[PDB]
Amino acid sequence: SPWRLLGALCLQRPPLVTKPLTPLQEEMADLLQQIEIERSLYSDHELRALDEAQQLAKKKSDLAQDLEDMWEQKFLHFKLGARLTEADKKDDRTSLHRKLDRNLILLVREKLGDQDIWMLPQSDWQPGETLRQTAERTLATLSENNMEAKFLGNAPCGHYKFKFLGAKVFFFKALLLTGDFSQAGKKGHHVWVSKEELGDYLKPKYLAQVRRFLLDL
Amino acid sequence: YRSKPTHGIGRYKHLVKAQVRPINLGTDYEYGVLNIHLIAYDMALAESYAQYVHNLCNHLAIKVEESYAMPTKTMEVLQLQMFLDAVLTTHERVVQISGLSATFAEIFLEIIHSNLPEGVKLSVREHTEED
Amino acid sequence: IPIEDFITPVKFLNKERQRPPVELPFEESERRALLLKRWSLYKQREHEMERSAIRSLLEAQEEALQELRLSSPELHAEATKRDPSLFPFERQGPDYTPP
Amino acid sequence: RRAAPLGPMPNEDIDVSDLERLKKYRSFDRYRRRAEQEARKPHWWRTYREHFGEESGPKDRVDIGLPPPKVSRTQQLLERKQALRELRANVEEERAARLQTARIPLEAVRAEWERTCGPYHKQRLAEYCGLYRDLFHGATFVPRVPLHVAYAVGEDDLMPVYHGNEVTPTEAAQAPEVTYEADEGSLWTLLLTNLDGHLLEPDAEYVHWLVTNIPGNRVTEGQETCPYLPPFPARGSGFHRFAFLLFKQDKRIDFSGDTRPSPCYQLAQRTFHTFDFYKKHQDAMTPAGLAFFQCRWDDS
Repeated sequence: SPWRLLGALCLQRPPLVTKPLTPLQEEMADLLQQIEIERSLYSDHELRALDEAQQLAKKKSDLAQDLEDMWEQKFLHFKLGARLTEADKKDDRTSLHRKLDRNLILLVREKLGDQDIWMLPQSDWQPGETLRQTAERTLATLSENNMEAKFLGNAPCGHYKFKFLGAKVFFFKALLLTGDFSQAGKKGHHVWVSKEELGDYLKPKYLAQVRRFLLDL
Repeated sequence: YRSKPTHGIGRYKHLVKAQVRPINLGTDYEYGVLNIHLIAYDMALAESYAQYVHNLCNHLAIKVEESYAMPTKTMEVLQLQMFLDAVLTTHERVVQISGLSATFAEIFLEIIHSNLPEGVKLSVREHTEED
Repeated sequence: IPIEDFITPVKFLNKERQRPPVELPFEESERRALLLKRWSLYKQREHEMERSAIRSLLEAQEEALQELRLSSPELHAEATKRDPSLFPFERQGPDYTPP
Repeated sequence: RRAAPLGPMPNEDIDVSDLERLKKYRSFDRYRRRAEQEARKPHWWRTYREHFGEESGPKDRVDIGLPPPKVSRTQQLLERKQALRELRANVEEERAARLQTARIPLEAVRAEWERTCGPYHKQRLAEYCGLYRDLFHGATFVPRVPLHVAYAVGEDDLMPVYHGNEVTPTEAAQAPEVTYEADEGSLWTLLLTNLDGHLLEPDAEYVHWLVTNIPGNRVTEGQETCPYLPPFPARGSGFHRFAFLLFKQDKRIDFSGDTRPSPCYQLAQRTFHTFDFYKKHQDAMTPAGLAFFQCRWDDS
């Protein structure tokens, strides 16, 4: 009973920008905005708006507006970073900067002698090396990058057997903190992929059930 | 009555009991007293995700002991260009979960970080804290 | 020395005369009622989809753990301890505008 | 000296180790429910039910019925599901329900109660006033056929006799009218008995009004045996109960032993046991409808 031990690691890119709302969540947001402005007792800007507005008319027959103006023009003076840094490029599925709203995962192309392999990153783990250690080592090595990767625990995510011999693919979770990628134009073909892309780009069934422990969001 | 076959029908107090250490055994790993610090800027927002964490934790069969609110840190920010004074308010809630295992941790973390609201900060620690 | 912020501020005492009035038509009232009921339904569905998600996840976890334990026991010895990495975990929520 | 507990000990089943992981009764109400659930089960120790006369407890019923109406369930289930779909999806009913304005159409409820569930309520209401013990003595008949008995108190005024209602001897000074529905192949026998109030013989009753051989709904056309006698309770003894019974007969039956003189004022002439009567005609007679009223002394 020979066991060929192969680790594998699911790479998690943290979602950066917030996602937009469903039409219903919009309607609900409206409702809550209205009711929350309703239950609200006085305001400083509003006390000093209304009391002053009513006192000035009384001084004439016998501020809030300036604030509003300054606020409006100062809000218009401020230019904000675009939410879509991906669909303007629209092409790179290989860019790490691509999807700000979603979670992304790393994927590589490998053609070996007897096999055409599309690899969600795969590590060959020596029985002496801990699953952990091999995961991390192959991670930092293969991508040729400086990666601060926050791993959740010493517990492995999912396990898959391609049996000839018998051989195991052990999957793990890495939450990426700060990537520093050396030579983005190096020939190893790596793809930065969302959920919808992970569905399509994954040929094997071992990976097709790796999208099963995927976190949808 | 002691002699009768029915002695102790009335017996109750063992049913309701009216009267720390993490356990790492290497297989069954019980990590006691995990402290979760939610640091958020909005009272409504902090309440929302605190409440959500607690609510979920109840469903997960994970024990929650003490959910309390830590003292508000008010940072008065002097804006230096001419002076501007904007009073600001940081809010902190605490959810203390008394027990956990490695696998339910793995699970827990996902739901936590994924469901994080906009402008919500998370800190997981151990029970030694002082107030 | 615990002091919570749950206290209603003394500043808000006499300022209370600003926002008394509320009146609703049957149109707005019904508009909010319908949206409310629809909301409760919606949430009940959504919790179910997330619970389904995490449950399926943990089922994948079970398959995993069982396979890895049965094949190699050294891995049931390795993987079951929760490592020192989880102690100082800091995650920060999504922003509105990126860098 | 300890004895050995006999079978189950009430809390034995729950695991006291690690009390935190057992679910709790958060509600006083849940506790209440579980409590009554327990109080209804037959425990192996001396209990309240045992000493307080549960009316024999378990009894194996002699059921003389009119056989249970034959129905296919899938049809009912589907038609009901659809009726619910039609009823719920209407915005009228939702708008009306939210604002607390709706009315339930009592007459239609009476129609459905009559059609389905009512005949079962009849059984236990008769059981309540013990219309079984004194008449059929062990036996339960389920009241399959609807029976409407009514006394005319004026030109425009109709007094209904519902099972269990209180009526005055004044309104019972006249003969009643009866409504139930059958085509004509039909053969019927109707009876009005006074179940208590027999002065000489505690276990005997007074047949008041007895009718035989009735086609369909025609009461005037049935041969009458005992002409109608107004209820004659005693000033002291309160609240007698009067039973209206219906029987189906197969072949027209004539019985001379039961025949009474036409004016028939004498009391000893009317002496009755539903038991013996039903023994006589048993094979041809199946008990059908039941309606009873409770009456106490009055000026008349």
